[PDB]
Amino acid sequence: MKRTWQPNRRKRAKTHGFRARMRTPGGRKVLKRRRQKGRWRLTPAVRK
Amino acid sequence: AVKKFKPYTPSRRFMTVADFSEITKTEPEKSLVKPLKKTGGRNNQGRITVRFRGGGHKRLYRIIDFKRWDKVGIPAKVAAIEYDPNRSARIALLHYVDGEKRYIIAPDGLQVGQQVVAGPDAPIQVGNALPLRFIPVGTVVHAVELEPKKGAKLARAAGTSAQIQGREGDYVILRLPSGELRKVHGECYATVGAVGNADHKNIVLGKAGRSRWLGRRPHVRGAAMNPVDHPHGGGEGRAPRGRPPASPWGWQTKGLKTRKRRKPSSRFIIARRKK
RNA sequence: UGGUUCGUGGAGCCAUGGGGGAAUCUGGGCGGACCACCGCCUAAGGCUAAGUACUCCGGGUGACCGAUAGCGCACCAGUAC
RNA sequence: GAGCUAGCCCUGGCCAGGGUGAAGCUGGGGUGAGACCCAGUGGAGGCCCGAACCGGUGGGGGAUGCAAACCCCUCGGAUGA
RNA sequence: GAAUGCCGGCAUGAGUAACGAUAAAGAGGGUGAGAAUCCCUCUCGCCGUAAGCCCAAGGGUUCCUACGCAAUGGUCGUCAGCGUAGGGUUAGGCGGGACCUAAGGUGAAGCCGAAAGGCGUAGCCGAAGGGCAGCCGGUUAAUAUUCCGGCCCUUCCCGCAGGUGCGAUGGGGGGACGCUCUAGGCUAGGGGGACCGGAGCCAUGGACGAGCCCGGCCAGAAGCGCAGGGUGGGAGGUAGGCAAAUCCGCCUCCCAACAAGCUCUGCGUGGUGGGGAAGCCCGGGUGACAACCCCCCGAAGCCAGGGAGCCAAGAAAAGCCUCUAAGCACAACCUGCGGGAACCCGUACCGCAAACCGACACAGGUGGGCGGGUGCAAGAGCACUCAGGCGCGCGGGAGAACCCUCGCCAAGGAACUCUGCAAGUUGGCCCCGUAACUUCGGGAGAAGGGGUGCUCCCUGGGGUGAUGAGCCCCGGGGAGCCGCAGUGAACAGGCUCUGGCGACUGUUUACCAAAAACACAGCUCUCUGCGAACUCGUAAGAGGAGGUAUAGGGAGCGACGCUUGCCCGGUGCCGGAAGGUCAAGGGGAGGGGUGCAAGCCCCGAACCGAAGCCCCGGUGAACGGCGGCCGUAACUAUAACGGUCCUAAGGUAGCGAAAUUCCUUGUCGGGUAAGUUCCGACCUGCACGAAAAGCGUAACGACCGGAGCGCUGUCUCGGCGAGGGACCCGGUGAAAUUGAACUGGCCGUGAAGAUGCGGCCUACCCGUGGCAGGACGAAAAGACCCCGUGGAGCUUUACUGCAGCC
RNA sequence: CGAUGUCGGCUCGUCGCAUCCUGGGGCUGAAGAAGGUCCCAAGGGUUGGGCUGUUCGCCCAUUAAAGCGGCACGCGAGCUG
RNA sequence: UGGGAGAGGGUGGUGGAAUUCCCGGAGUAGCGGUGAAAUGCGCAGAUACCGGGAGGAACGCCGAUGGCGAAGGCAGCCAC
RNA sequence: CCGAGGGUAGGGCCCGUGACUGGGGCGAAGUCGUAACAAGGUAGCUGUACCGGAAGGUGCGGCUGGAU
Ligand SMILES: CC[C@H]1OC(=O)[C@H](C)C(=O)[C@H](C)[C@@H](O[C@@H]2O[C@H](C)C[C@H](N(C)C)[C@H]2O)[C@@H](C)C[C@@H](C)C(=O)/C=C/[C@]1(C)O
Ligand SMILES: [K+]
Ligand SMILES: [Mg+2]
Ligand SMILES: [Mg+2]
Ligand SMILES: [Mg+2]
Ligand SMILES: [Mg+2]
Ligand SMILES: [Mg+2]
Ligand SMILES: [Mg+2]
Ligand SMILES: [Mg+2]
Ligand SMILES: [Mg+2]
Ligand SMILES: [Mg+2]
Ligand SMILES: [Mg+2]
Ligand SMILES: [Mg+2]
Ligand SMILES: [Mg+2]
Ligand SMILES: [Mg+2]
Ligand SMILES: [Mg+2]
Ligand SMILES: [Mg+2]
Ligand SMILES: [Mg+2]
Ligand SMILES: [Mg+2]
Ligand SMILES: [Mg+2]
Ligand SMILES: [Mg+2]
Ligand SMILES: [Mg+2]
Ligand SMILES: [Mg+2]
Ligand SMILES: [Mg+2]
Ligand SMILES: [Mg+2]
Ligand SMILES: [Mg+2]
Ligand SMILES: [Mg+2]
Ligand SMILES: [Mg+2]
Ligand SMILES: [Mg+2]
Ligand SMILES: [Mg+2]
Ligand SMILES: [Mg+2]
Ligand SMILES: [Mg+2]
Ligand SMILES: [Mg+2]
Ligand SMILES: [Mg+2]
Ligand SMILES: [Mg+2]
Ligand SMILES: [Mg+2]
Ligand SMILES: [Mg+2]
Ligand SMILES: [Mg+2]
Ligand SMILES: [Mg+2]
Ligand SMILES: [Mg+2]
Ligand SMILES: [Mg+2]
Ligand SMILES: [Mg+2]
Ligand SMILES: [Mg+2]
Ligand SMILES: [Mg+2]
Ligand SMILES: [Mg+2]
Ligand SMILES: [Mg+2]
Ligand SMILES: [Mg+2]
Ligand SMILES: [Mg+2]
Ligand SMILES: [Mg+2]
Ligand SMILES: [Mg+2]
Ligand SMILES: [Mg+2]
Ligand SMILES: [Mg+2]
Ligand SMILES: [Mg+2]
Ligand SMILES: [Mg+2]
Ligand SMILES: [Mg+2]
Ligand SMILES: [Mg+2]
Ligand SMILES: [Mg+2]
Ligand SMILES: [Mg+2]
Ligand SMILES: [Mg+2]
Ligand SMILES: [Mg+2]
Ligand SMILES: [Mg+2]
Ligand SMILES: [Mg+2]
Ligand SMILES: [Mg+2]
Ligand SMILES: [Mg+2]
Ligand SMILES: [Mg+2]
Ligand SMILES: [Mg+2]
Ligand SMILES: [Mg+2]
Ligand SMILES: [Mg+2]
Ligand SMILES: [Mg+2]
Ligand SMILES: [Mg+2]
Ligand SMILES: [Mg+2]
Ligand SMILES: [Mg+2]
Ligand SMILES: [Mg+2]
Ligand SMILES: [Mg+2]
Ligand SMILES: [Mg+2]
Ligand SMILES: [Mg+2]
Ligand SMILES: [Mg+2]
Ligand SMILES: [Mg+2]
Ligand SMILES: [Mg+2]
Ligand SMILES: [Mg+2]
Ligand SMILES: [Mg+2]
Ligand SMILES: [Mg+2]
Ligand SMILES: [Mg+2]
Ligand SMILES: [Mg+2]
Ligand SMILES: [Mg+2]
Ligand SMILES: [Mg+2]
Ligand SMILES: [Mg+2]
Ligand SMILES: [Mg+2]
Ligand SMILES: [Mg+2]
Ligand SMILES: [Mg+2]
Ligand SMILES: [Mg+2]
Ligand SMILES: [Mg+2]
Ligand SMILES: [Mg+2]
Ligand SMILES: [Mg+2]
Ligand SMILES: [Mg+2]
Ligand SMILES: [Mg+2]
Ligand SMILES: [Mg+2]
Ligand SMILES: [Mg+2]
Ligand SMILES: [Mg+2]
Ligand SMILES: [Mg+2]
Ligand SMILES: [Mg+2]
Ligand SMILES: [Mg+2]
Ligand SMILES: [Mg+2]
Ligand SMILES: [Mg+2]
Ligand SMILES: [Mg+2]
Ligand SMILES: [Mg+2]
Ligand SMILES: [Mg+2]
Ligand SMILES: [Mg+2]
Ligand SMILES: [Mg+2]
Ligand SMILES: [Mg+2]
Ligand SMILES: [Mg+2]
Ligand SMILES: [Mg+2]
Ligand SMILES: [Mg+2]
Ligand SMILES: [Mg+2]
Ligand SMILES: [Mg+2]
Ligand SMILES: [Mg+2]
Ligand SMILES: [Mg+2]
Ligand SMILES: [Mg+2]
Ligand SMILES: [Mg+2]
Ligand SMILES: [Mg+2]
Ligand SMILES: [Mg+2]
Ligand SMILES: [Mg+2]
Ligand SMILES: [Mg+2]
Ligand SMILES: [Mg+2]
Ligand SMILES: [Mg+2]
Ligand SMILES: [Mg+2]
Ligand SMILES: [Mg+2]
Ligand SMILES: [Mg+2]
Ligand SMILES: [Mg+2]
Ligand SMILES: [Mg+2]
Ligand SMILES: [Mg+2]
Ligand SMILES: [Mg+2]
Ligand SMILES: [Mg+2]
Ligand SMILES: [Mg+2]
Ligand SMILES: [Mg+2]
Ligand SMILES: [Mg+2]
Ligand SMILES: [Mg+2]
Ligand SMILES: [Mg+2]
Ligand SMILES: [Mg+2]
Ligand SMILES: [Mg+2]
Ligand SMILES: [Mg+2]
Ligand SMILES: [Mg+2]
Ligand SMILES: [Mg+2]
Ligand SMILES: [Mg+2]
Ligand SMILES: [Mg+2]
Ligand SMILES: [Mg+2]
Ligand SMILES: [Mg+2]
Ligand SMILES: [Mg+2]
Ligand SMILES: [Mg+2]
Ligand SMILES: [Mg+2]
Ligand SMILES: [Mg+2]
Ligand SMILES: [Mg+2]
Ligand SMILES: [Mg+2]
Ligand SMILES: [Mg+2]
Ligand SMILES: [Mg+2]
Ligand SMILES: [Mg+2]
Ligand SMILES: [Mg+2]
Ligand SMILES: [Mg+2]
Ligand SMILES: [Mg+2]
Ligand SMILES: [Mg+2]
Ligand SMILES: [Mg+2]
Ligand SMILES: [Mg+2]
Ligand SMILES: [Mg+2]
Ligand SMILES: [Mg+2]
Ligand SMILES: [Mg+2]
Ligand SMILES: [Mg+2]
Ligand SMILES: [Mg+2]
Ligand SMILES: [Mg+2]
Ligand SMILES: [Mg+2]
Ligand SMILES: [Mg+2]
Ligand SMILES: [Mg+2]
Ligand SMILES: [Mg+2]
Ligand SMILES: [Mg+2]
Ligand SMILES: [Mg+2]
Ligand SMILES: [Mg+2]
Ligand SMILES: [Mg+2]
Ligand SMILES: [Mg+2]
Ligand SMILES: [Mg+2]
Ligand SMILES: [Mg+2]
Ligand SMILES: [Mg+2]
Ligand SMILES: [Mg+2]
Ligand SMILES: [Mg+2]
Ligand SMILES: [Mg+2]
Ligand SMILES: [Mg+2]
Ligand SMILES: [Mg+2]
Ligand SMILES: [Mg+2]
Ligand SMILES: [Mg+2]
Ligand SMILES: [Mg+2]
Ligand SMILES: [Mg+2]
Ligand SMILES: [Mg+2]
Ligand SMILES: [Mg+2]
Ligand SMILES: [Mg+2]
Ligand SMILES: [Mg+2]
Ligand SMILES: [Mg+2]
Ligand SMILES: [Mg+2]
Ligand SMILES: [Mg+2]
Ligand SMILES: [Mg+2]
Ligand SMILES: [Mg+2]
Ligand SMILES: [Mg+2]
Ligand SMILES: [Mg+2]
Ligand SMILES: [Mg+2]
Ligand SMILES: [Mg+2]
Ligand SMILES: [Mg+2]
Ligand SMILES: [Mg+2]
Ligand SMILES: [Mg+2]
Ligand SMILES: [Mg+2]
Ligand SMILES: [Mg+2]
Ligand SMILES: [Mg+2]
Ligand SMILES: [Mg+2]
Ligand SMILES: [Mg+2]
Ligand SMILES: [Mg+2]
Ligand SMILES: [Mg+2]
Ligand SMILES: [Mg+2]
Ligand SMILES: [Mg+2]
Ligand SMILES: [Mg+2]
Ligand SMILES: [Mg+2]
Ligand SMILES: [Mg+2]
Ligand SMILES: [Mg+2]
Ligand SMILES: [Mg+2]
Ligand SMILES: [Mg+2]
Ligand SMILES: [Mg+2]
Ligand SMILES: [Mg+2]
Ligand SMILES: [Mg+2]
Ligand SMILES: [Mg+2]
Ligand SMILES: [Mg+2]
Ligand SMILES: [Mg+2]
Ligand SMILES: [Mg+2]
Ligand SMILES: [Mg+2]
Ligand SMILES: [Mg+2]
Ligand SMILES: [Mg+2]
Ligand SMILES: [Mg+2]
Ligand SMILES: [Mg+2]
Ligand SMILES: [Mg+2]
Ligand SMILES: [Mg+2]
Ligand SMILES: [Mg+2]
Ligand SMILES: [Mg+2]
Ligand SMILES: [Mg+2]
Ligand SMILES: [Mg+2]
Ligand SMILES: [Mg+2]
Ligand SMILES: [Mg+2]
Ligand SMILES: [Mg+2]
Ligand SMILES: [Mg+2]
Ligand SMILES: [Mg+2]
Ligand SMILES: [Mg+2]
Ligand SMILES: [Mg+2]
Ligand SMILES: [Mg+2]
Ligand SMILES: [Mg+2]
Ligand SMILES: [Mg+2]
Ligand SMILES: [Mg+2]
Ligand SMILES: [Mg+2]
Ligand SMILES: [Mg+2]
Ligand SMILES: [Mg+2]
Ligand SMILES: [Mg+2]
């Protein structure tokens, strides 16, 4: 049957992408935390 | 005037449509329309604030002239009468001797090819607009401004009409389509005649699908829902309301007056509504 | 109404959202309602080091651990998944 | 977190084939004029049968499955909410 | 040593289940250390509105070549979507950007919010919508509308020529639109040919034939031809299109109005460039100087912005044309010609799947286009087949029970069972024929029948063409042949009678309920006069609605027919400038503290003083409610009738053992040999009742009752047969569970159901196929039930607060 | 209660005897035939149907008879629902 | 052809009397109702009187034993 | 070929009959009222509508077959 993950490159970068996190205080804290934890990528990969 | 159908389908049994006999032009004026953004009942937050809206036929807005006092003394010919899907009335396309074109809502008795004019000097003939203080007492009238230069507000639905009962001071007394007696300033314009397409109220939708075309989505009874949704929710089996009939938000819906007590307009309303 | 040990208490003091609204030392605030005497202090402008806090960083030192412990990671770990 | 799902908004796309034969118009009859009748024409409809497509009625299988909802036979709608 | 402990490791089940669609295989040759599995050939089978081919998304080298086989591949492996390495994606025209606007997002101005932030006209961003220039063929191991060939085209810059009042983010035109049906003429695509071209063929009884088999095109600028789209021409006035305007708009006058002319597309032809089969050789050569023609069928595509009818009345903006403002008319724009210039990104490959989403090479899920032919009335249906693609990554045997899927059956025919569940029957088309009842549409495919193949003869109308031949589509008639049987195969309703419920088509518990539940047209109540009510928000702001009482919100009822009675005492709501109570505040009788005192400070009665409540009314399609006991008629029985008590008023019509009846299978009738169900009736209605509607109602229903016909393996009552498993051999090889085990019956005993204790009895050791009575067998710290001063949802005239409103 | 699956039906039995039938008896208000009652006896047998989920019961047609009860109201790692 | 009477019909308009309600004024102890009462209405200001406003229905006098129409039936006034 | 008739299916008309149900007629001395005949104690009658144990009442319109 149809399952929940239906990848969509445009949906991905506009929902979780870098420019989306910088527009709200909550997204900026994500990146702040994610940087503070030393995460290798702050933001999901999507091939544009 | 209201056409029926043969019962060749279960819905065609009772569905009735308008006769459209007074329409003389089947396409709008390209310069007098602009797209009408359907809301679906949702507001600038994206939140349903009116329930059961949406999904109806695509529509274009016909720009109507609810001022009329723009062009005092400039006659115009009634060029056509058209369908408007945004109101119950029909609309009248006017070719002004200016070369200007505009829509008005088409009153009853209007005929294509006649002439209309607006202003104090205007004769009291169907289609003409005047400030109320110049219209004789007892005239039936529509498209009444509620305040000078603010736009025709009252008596715009199909077949509605207002009557000038009398005058005092700068104000005139109208009986509204609701039977209310109200003072309106004498400078307020209005158009003589009643609104046309009076048979609009004898239309039988005939089937569920016709409400959907008009954008009316299905209305669900509070008695069909659950306590979390509505004061009439729950019950084992059917259940009477078992409390004063309330809306979804809990205010009583059987007689509870909702007009604000200290409203400045109350000084201008002579008598509350009719039946 | 907030602060104070003070929860309306005899409830002052400090602060202020609303209404009323002065005076320039013979002016004004305070000493736990208030009143008198005796006293303390000069509101409605500002700045001010040091002694105090903390450890991302660098050292030194352990009756601290010794690879299931010690940091999640002694190793290409915020990785693989 | 509405890439699932629910609703709405914008803009696109899809629905083989067959059946029934509304109003209307035409012609004839009829009448004072009519209503009305008959025939042809027409092609209406949350109309009928049935693929695609959308469903999931009944039974059987499956039950450490092919599958954390599947398979087979049967069945509903299929120009419309 | 235990925590259903945590982490790791290793056992049991066990050589057990399984190895992922029952579309299917066999042989020969080859490669290699090794072969059912890799390569090659022949044979067979499977898909073919796909299981074939293009496109998009997503994936991200998986593509091509070489060399490999540890692991990955459910077996094998010499092979691979694996490992190593090398190679591969080429654009002014294809798609996206350097263009446009959609919802929406953002956001100068501006508004709002303790902070963070929220809004917001213009503007800007935003596409699979608008707009915009490339078609055929060739080439590579791997890319091609991209390289190459031929023939075409666009935009920018500059120049020359000619023309013109040039000029814009401003005005106007245009762009610009629905659904259903659809004309004319074409094309795509297909069928046939006695004609054109073609390597060969004569088998096995016949055929050298009008024989068999293969093929008979594609693209193409200007011009021309056919078919269509768009389009009035001139002048005068002008006050409107937020400046101007010769444009547009309006009015008047002339000329032309199914045309023509002008303009734009489609198709055809077209210089020219291509392509070119079976067969036979070794992807290639040949065939070949290949031929490249006539006839017919013909779109849902094209001309197209075509036409008609209809109601629910069907985006925007740029490109483009025109109009003029500054400005400028040595310019600038238009037309034509010429040269010059023309950037960024994607392009491999899979793409209904082994490469995407499902942890898997997973029977599931995934949008667009093309999708051949013959027959069955049509068709994308069904069967078979082209092109193309596969035989599903374990096999070999056997021929047990039992299981699944399938075929048939004597006599009977629902006797089965909760139930005809399941499976039969029926089955398409044509013709005949078709009831109650009805809202006149229908019920209706009601029911029930008859026809259906093939051959020969005669015959009618239609499209094409031309009016004929031929081709093709519809028939009418006559005489025959064959079989058990002619929609001979596949696909394709069993029917009727009568109840309940719901009018109806729809909707729903994704993943145990599709229903009588929700919705639904329609009905009534009530609120709302517009800065509406109402809703979301602290707000600003939005929705309501660019609507205005024939409108909008809320509530109940639920097509339609006939109807909807009485009670306003209680609660709700509506009304009531009096009266009562009423907080802050006003007032200040009169006390009190302190001070030598003027004074300072504290408390305080009357009296005025809102909404709310009290109080007087109204109000049921507002919350709701609608009696008891006793007596009475010339047989008996029963009470039309009377008495009295109580209430706010005492249940009207209609219906009733009912989706409601406890007693209960009430009683009587019908149906049956027999009827706790069913239908019809009666009424002592435990405990119907009139918009939580009452009683009916044609039509409708994968709803739920009862009955009949038909027909059956449901059954009496079972039997045989088919395949796929089970079984045996070779390959790979799990699982939950498991204190340890050397683990029998009975009668007892034991925490009350003992393999384990007592007594007796039975019993050599170990397995395989089977069946399920026990191991209080496994699974899930029982959902029931209780307990906890556990928790959560929900309610209200429980308590106390809050928003909101007054 | 860190689970002993609960009615009835089907299938499959097996047991007890307070015996429904068949066999053997005594008493009889047993003439005969056919019954009533008690004693002995568990080897075998103990039907098909209509209604209801039904166990039970009632009815129809038969019969030698249409027995009662136990086995976790025998039997869901055997089926039904 | 020339005339005549008539509430004959239909359409559209339009006048006053009165009743009822609402507003205002002035004013107070009851009104109304019957055979007699009572319900009802009224100090929350009724009835009676004046002013104004809203609405519907029927046409007083003329009217007669009259006129018109096929019958049912048709009556303020004006026009077609 | 036709064909008596047999068989299948579906209609129409008439007759008998049916739990129960609706009124009707008739029946020496039942119960309840008193609607009509006098103005019958509310003049009666009438078509229709609603209502009520019952005769009846009432609304609208009509007739005199109505008394003074
Ligand atoms: C569809 C397959 C599943 O089985 C079921 O759904 C069948 C219908 C069940 O009933 C299962 C066995 C449930 O078990 C019963 O739960 C009852 C309250 C108590 C029963 N017990 C004697 C008293 C007990 O047997 C369940 C609670 C246990 C599940 C989780 C389980 O262990 C396995 C479930 C399955 C196999 O996936
Ligand atoms: K319970
Ligand atoms: Mg998706
Ligand atoms: Mg994307
Ligand atoms: Mg995308
Ligand atoms: Mg997206
Ligand atoms: Mg995105
Ligand atoms: Mg790094
Ligand atoms: Mg992130
Ligand atoms: Mg109709
Ligand atoms: Mg019709
Ligand atoms: Mg009209
Ligand atoms: Mg438009
Ligand atoms: Mg526009
Ligand atoms: Mg809405
Ligand atoms: Mg918005
Ligand atoms: Mg937002
Ligand atoms: Mg709403
Ligand atoms: Mg209209
Ligand atoms: Mg006004
Ligand atoms: Mg609409
Ligand atoms: Mg509803
Ligand atoms: Mg409910
Ligand atoms: Mg909720
Ligand atoms: Mg609630
Ligand atoms: Mg409730
Ligand atoms: Mg509910
Ligand atoms: Mg309920
Ligand atoms: Mg109930
Ligand atoms: Mg409920
Ligand atoms: Mg209720
Ligand atoms: Mg209740
Ligand atoms: Mg309530
Ligand atoms: Mg409110
Ligand atoms: Mg009002
Ligand atoms: Mg204290
Ligand atoms: Mg204090
Ligand atoms: Mg204090
Ligand atoms: Mg001084
Ligand atoms: Mg001093
Ligand atoms: Mg001082
Ligand atoms: Mg101070
Ligand atoms: Mg002090
Ligand atoms: Mg002090
Ligand atoms: Mg002190
Ligand atoms: Mg001090
Ligand atoms: Mg100072
Ligand atoms: Mg310091
Ligand atoms: Mg310091
Ligand atoms: Mg260090
Ligand atoms: Mg050490
Ligand atoms: Mg370690
Ligand atoms: Mg350690
Ligand atoms: Mg650290
Ligand atoms: Mg580690
Ligand atoms: Mg990571
Ligand atoms: Mg790693
Ligand atoms: Mg969505
Ligand atoms: Mg999505
Ligand atoms: Mg369709
Ligand atoms: Mg026809
Ligand atoms: Mg249909
Ligand atoms: Mg299914
Ligand atoms: Mg589904
Ligand atoms: Mg079935
Ligand atoms: Mg399952
Ligand atoms: Mg399936
Ligand atoms: Mg199927
Ligand atoms: Mg169908
Ligand atoms: Mg269809
Ligand atoms: Mg221990
Ligand atoms: Mg464990
Ligand atoms: Mg533990
Ligand atoms: Mg562990
Ligand atoms: Mg572990
Ligand atoms: Mg071991
Ligand atoms: Mg093992
Ligand atoms: Mg082992
Ligand atoms: Mg082992
Ligand atoms: Mg075993
Ligand atoms: Mg297994
Ligand atoms: Mg398998
Ligand atoms: Mg072979
Ligand atoms: Mg090798
Ligand atoms: Mg091999
Ligand atoms: Mg090998
Ligand atoms: Mg095919
Ligand atoms: Mg991947
Ligand atoms: Mg490639
Ligand atoms: Mg190697
Ligand atoms: Mg390997
Ligand atoms: Mg290997
Ligand atoms: Mg090897
Ligand atoms: Mg492997
Ligand atoms: Mg292997
Ligand atoms: Mg595998
Ligand atoms: Mg490549
Ligand atoms: Mg590349
Ligand atoms: Mg090129
Ligand atoms: Mg492309
Ligand atoms: Mg550029
Ligand atoms: Mg833009
Ligand atoms: Mg914003
Ligand atoms: Mg954007
Ligand atoms: Mg685009
Ligand atoms: Mg081209
Ligand atoms: Mg090469
Ligand atoms: Mg020019
Ligand atoms: Mg110009
Ligand atoms: Mg321009
Ligand atoms: Mg469009
Ligand atoms: Mg339509
Ligand atoms: Mg072509
Ligand atoms: Mg063909
Ligand atoms: Mg051949
Ligand atoms: Mg044209
Ligand atoms: Mg060739
Ligand atoms: Mg050659
Ligand atoms: Mg058109
Ligand atoms: Mg726009
Ligand atoms: Mg110059
Ligand atoms: Mg650039
Ligand atoms: Mg690039
Ligand atoms: Mg490429
Ligand atoms: Mg592949
Ligand atoms: Mg491909
Ligand atoms: Mg698929
Ligand atoms: Mg596809
Ligand atoms: Mg596989
Ligand atoms: Mg798959
Ligand atoms: Mg094909
Ligand atoms: Mg067919
Ligand atoms: Mg397959
Ligand atoms: Mg396989
Ligand atoms: Mg085998
Ligand atoms: Mg064997
Ligand atoms: Mg046979
Ligand atoms: Mg046979
Ligand atoms: Mg048989
Ligand atoms: Mg039978
Ligand atoms: Mg039979
Ligand atoms: Mg059965
Ligand atoms: Mg039964
Ligand atoms: Mg049944
Ligand atoms: Mg069959
Ligand atoms: Mg068939
Ligand atoms: Mg009929
Ligand atoms: Mg038939
Ligand atoms: Mg037949
Ligand atoms: Mg034959
Ligand atoms: Mg022709
Ligand atoms: Mg046969
Ligand atoms: Mg069928
Ligand atoms: Mg029933
Ligand atoms: Mg339904
Ligand atoms: Mg109905
Ligand atoms: Mg109904
Ligand atoms: Mg319904
Ligand atoms: Mg469900
Ligand atoms: Mg569920
Ligand atoms: Mg689920
Ligand atoms: Mg189910
Ligand atoms: Mg359900
Ligand atoms: Mg359903
Ligand atoms: Mg529902
Ligand atoms: Mg109704
Ligand atoms: Mg709110
Ligand atoms: Mg608004
Ligand atoms: Mg708006
Ligand atoms: Mg409903
Ligand atoms: Mg309902
Ligand atoms: Mg009826
Ligand atoms: Mg009441
Ligand atoms: Mg009340
Ligand atoms: Mg009351
Ligand atoms: Mg205050
Ligand atoms: Mg003193
Ligand atoms: Mg008050
Ligand atoms: Mg009550
Ligand atoms: Mg009752
Ligand atoms: Mg009653
Ligand atoms: Mg009644
Ligand atoms: Mg009953
Ligand atoms: Mg009941
Ligand atoms: Mg009963
Ligand atoms: Mg019972
Ligand atoms: Mg009975
Ligand atoms: Mg009987
Ligand atoms: Mg019954
Ligand atoms: Mg009874
Ligand atoms: Mg009821
Ligand atoms: Mg109710
Ligand atoms: Mg109810
Ligand atoms: Mg009923
Ligand atoms: Mg019915
Ligand atoms: Mg009916
Ligand atoms: Mg249905
Ligand atoms: Mg159904
Ligand atoms: Mg069988
Ligand atoms: Mg077999
Ligand atoms: Mg292996
Ligand atoms: Mg041991
Ligand atoms: Mg041992
Ligand atoms: Mg015991
Ligand atoms: Mg024992
Ligand atoms: Mg033992
Ligand atoms: Mg022992
Ligand atoms: Mg012992
Ligand atoms: Mg022992
Ligand atoms: Mg023994
Ligand atoms: Mg074995
Ligand atoms: Mg075994
Ligand atoms: Mg066992
Ligand atoms: Mg067991
Ligand atoms: Mg636990
Ligand atoms: Mg527990
Ligand atoms: Mg549990
Ligand atoms: Mg539970
Ligand atoms: Mg308990
Ligand atoms: Mg407690
Ligand atoms: Mg306790
Ligand atoms: Mg608690
Ligand atoms: Mg709680
Ligand atoms: Mg238990
Ligand atoms: Mg356990
Ligand atoms: Mg357990
Ligand atoms: Mg257990
Ligand atoms: Mg015997
Ligand atoms: Mg004896
Ligand atoms: Mg004897
Ligand atoms: Mg025996
Ligand atoms: Mg029974
Ligand atoms: Mg029992
Ligand atoms: Mg019983
Ligand atoms: Mg005997
Ligand atoms: Mg028991
Ligand atoms: Mg049991
Ligand atoms: Mg059992
Ligand atoms: Mg079971
Ligand atoms: Mg059982
Ligand atoms: Mg078990
Ligand atoms: Mg068992
Ligand atoms: Mg059940
Ligand atoms: Mg007074
Ligand atoms: Mg015979
Ligand atoms: Mg009388
Ligand atoms: Mg009398
Ligand atoms: Mg009388
Ligand atoms: Mg008399
Ligand atoms: Mg009575
Ligand atoms: Mg009465
Ligand atoms: Mg009368
Ligand atoms: Mg008389």
